[PDB]
Amino acid sequence: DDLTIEILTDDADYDLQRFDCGEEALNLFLTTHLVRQHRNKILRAYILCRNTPERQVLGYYTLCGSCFERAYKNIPSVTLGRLAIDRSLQGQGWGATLVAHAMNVVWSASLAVGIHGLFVEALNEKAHTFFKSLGFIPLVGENENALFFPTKSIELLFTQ
Amino acid sequence: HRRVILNEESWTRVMDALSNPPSPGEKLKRAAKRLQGM
Ligand SMILES: [Cl-]
Repeated sequence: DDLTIEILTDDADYDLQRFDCGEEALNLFLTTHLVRQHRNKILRAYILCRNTPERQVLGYYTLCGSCFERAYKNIPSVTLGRLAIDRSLQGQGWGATLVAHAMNVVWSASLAVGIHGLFVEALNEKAHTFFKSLGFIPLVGENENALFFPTKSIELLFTQ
Repeated sequence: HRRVILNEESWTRVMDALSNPPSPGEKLKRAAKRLQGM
């Protein structure tokens, strides 16, 4: 395959204007906010691209360190806040491959500093179903848009 | 985009996920195998 998954490169140029995932909010985030938020350290942005000098982006995901707390304890974690796949690639399982990439990054970081899980943001029922099919535990009430996956399950994915 | 996750009974679901971690399903295993050789 011609496609690769890599973290956004600090001094590289990307072809993003053409990107279309079907959600207007995720498109505008990529073409006006993603690059500056990554470079300004607000998040860590990972790109699915064509591995050409032109760097045509056909999907992306964003990560940021977080902590989960109850209305007692604390959970050092990582949040996957955005996931978008271009319409041209949809149906080939690229969304799931990007989550597996994310999980491997989060796993490596747990092995280094100690992170107990991965939280994900699902703004709609189609994404919630997608994250549930990948094994994420759905949270309820105020946390209805969040799903959780522990580091121990990620370790199981890349060791068995 | 959440750096402060504030839980309630969602807290027990996360606690239970930590003590009883889910087994990776076939869909996720496929994604992991696709990622392996890329
Ligand atoms: Cl997918």
